[PDB]
Amino acid sequence: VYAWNRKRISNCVADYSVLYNSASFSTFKCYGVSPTKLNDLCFTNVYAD
Amino acid sequence: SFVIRGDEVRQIAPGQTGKIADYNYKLPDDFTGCVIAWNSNNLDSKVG
Repeated sequence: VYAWNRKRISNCVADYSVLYNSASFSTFKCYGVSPTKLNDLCFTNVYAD
Repeated sequence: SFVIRGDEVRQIAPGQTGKIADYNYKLPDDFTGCVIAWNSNNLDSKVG
């Protein structure tokens, strides 16, 4: 928990529909951006803890 | 009236996104009403 990993991801393409169609996730609340309008955007850097 | 999974009770609300909320039952943002739900595992569940 305290030693949380941080993976910097760059130069890739992600569809994010894998996060939708998978029902194993019991917690999925996105805060600053709508996750459905994600594949039509592009961002500088993305970090995955 | 319908019977859904306990994980899908989440989705019956305005502005919600999910499988049931998008493909089975969608509720408008300007909803003027109410929703009531209760567990029925003793009734709608066969032994198999």
